[PDB]
Amino acid sequence: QILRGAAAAVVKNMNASLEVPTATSVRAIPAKLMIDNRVVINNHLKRTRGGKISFTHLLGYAIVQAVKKFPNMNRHFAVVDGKPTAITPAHTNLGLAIDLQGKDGNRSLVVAAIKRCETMRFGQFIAAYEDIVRRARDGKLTAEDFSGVTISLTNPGTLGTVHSVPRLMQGQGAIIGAGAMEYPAEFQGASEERIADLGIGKLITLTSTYDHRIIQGAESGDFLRTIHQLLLDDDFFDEIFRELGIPYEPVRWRTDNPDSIEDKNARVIELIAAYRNRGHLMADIDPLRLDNTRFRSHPDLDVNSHGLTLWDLDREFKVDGFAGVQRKKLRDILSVLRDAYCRHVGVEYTHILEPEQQRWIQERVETKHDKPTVA
Amino acid sequence: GDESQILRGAAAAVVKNMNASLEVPTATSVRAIPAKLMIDNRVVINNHLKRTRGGKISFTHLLGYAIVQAVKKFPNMNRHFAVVDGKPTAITPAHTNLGLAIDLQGKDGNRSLVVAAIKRCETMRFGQFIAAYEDIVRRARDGKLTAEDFSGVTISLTNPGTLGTVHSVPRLMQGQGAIIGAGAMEYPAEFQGASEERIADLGIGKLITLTSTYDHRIIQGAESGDFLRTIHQLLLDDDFFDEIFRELGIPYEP
Ligand SMILES: [Ca+2]
Repeated sequence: QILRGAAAAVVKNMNASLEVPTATSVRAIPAKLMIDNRVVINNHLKRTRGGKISFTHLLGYAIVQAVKKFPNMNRHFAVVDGKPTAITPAHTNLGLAIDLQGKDGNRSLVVAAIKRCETMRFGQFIAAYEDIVRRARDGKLTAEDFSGVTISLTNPGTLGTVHSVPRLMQGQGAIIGAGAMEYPAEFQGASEERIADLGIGKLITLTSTYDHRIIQGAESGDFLRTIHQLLLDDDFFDEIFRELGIPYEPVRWRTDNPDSIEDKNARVIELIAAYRNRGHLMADIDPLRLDNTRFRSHPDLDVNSHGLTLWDLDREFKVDGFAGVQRKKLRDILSVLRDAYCRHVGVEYTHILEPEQQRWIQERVETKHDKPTVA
Repeated sequence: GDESQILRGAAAAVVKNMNASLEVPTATSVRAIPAKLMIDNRVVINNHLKRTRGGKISFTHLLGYAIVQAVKKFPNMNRHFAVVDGKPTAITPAHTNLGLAIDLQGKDGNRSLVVAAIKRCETMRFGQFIAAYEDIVRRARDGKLTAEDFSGVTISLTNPGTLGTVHSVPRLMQGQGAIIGAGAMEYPAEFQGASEERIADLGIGKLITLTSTYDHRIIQGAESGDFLRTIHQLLLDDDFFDEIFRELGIPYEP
């Protein structure tokens, strides 16, 4: 029997949080949208100025914006002079489960709080998140950071745990348990080609244990619905792409096109030629970004218009000699065309009458060109 | 830190009730039931009722009725723990009064969530049950509920699945033996992206994640686990729908 010392502080907090009558609302959200959008976000950031967006960045941001819609989710129950008074904090401080691997292997799990989140845009939020991350990683966190957690987030889904029912400490209104973003247990045995061909996508089991003294089942149930609406919304990703300097149209949650691969093939062939004819019309060649509508005012380049969805992204199409390969996945086809035409080099080569000249430019444009040497 | 602490008045009653539920040791049994049967049967029920005499059956009508008939099979599900003169005595109520989560949208938008009770459910057929349900609904909607309606809830039912919340782990209040949390009747998250023509061609159906949080001082995991199994047997049974069609004046085979 070893007496607890530093961990005894954690033990007393579990006993203190026992007076809190909690309940838990659980909901599954299809994540196939933010997965396929992260694909573009981290590729575009890597090819321009660095930076990497993780799934928690999007998750925490949606939590913060949903807190604005539901005010009682930030508040926490308290008793002042024998009165049932509920504290309404000025700043919505998102607590994070940051596991600091110590000097002798001691995994010191801390709750760092990103403060003044309600007064932030996607850029300001991820800047304050990465400050709290860079400083926690190098042990430079002040004691003031740990004081002020009004609402928090945990990720038991890191270890593959589908969903959890967390225990809520005093001082908080609710704590969101983000589940395991993955394919369900039954599908784990089938081939990827089988799954994408039917239209089954990965999902996150988002839980929300809340204080039942102040927050009631309807408010917490609607709070999780609101987060679901954001994670599958179009304006949410429109705002995120604007803040990340991405001028291109983000992926939209579209339900599978029930057409055959033969029917879809001629659409994909035609879309390739459409990107070759007017790749320059939707490229980021204006350094001043004066006309922001040039990126969205083109249906001949919009994939959703050509009878295609994010589900068709992983399917093979008989693209006759596109990137040399006679067969290619849709997400590979749209990535070659993005980097070749819609990046910073608009190409008008289709209007030339000599054929070998078009063939020549096609090879020198539709290839993943090597990044120049540091010299 | 620039905060506003408001003293609770009417809501303070709700706060002190959440404290009383702290002494009730609760555990929750969760079970998913394919609802494709009651969905396709509701299709016929509301079409036949519309073409003959009016009336509309909602999914909660069928759900509450099955809860009431399952309570007859398991008696310990209606009972609630109590202490009389320092003795562990369990109350066995005479009438099984099903609690309803009725959200009354008030005068200034104030959604006053009440717990009305359909009484003497054990002595009822499908017709008598839905008549007593619609009386409690029509009167709650127009603020004509007596204080006598709220006193007597022996077993309650909540619907977090209204807002799309897959399943919930509710908090059980004192005076109730068990409270059932009806999940969201829908297709799972993964399938949400595929076409309807794809789904029906394979044979995948909608489902409801029915939860059951109970008082561990009297009810045990096996009884609550079997209670939910019994409800599932009913929601996919043939005689259950045969009885309902008889009570609704539908002569055709369900
Ligand atoms: Ca499943």
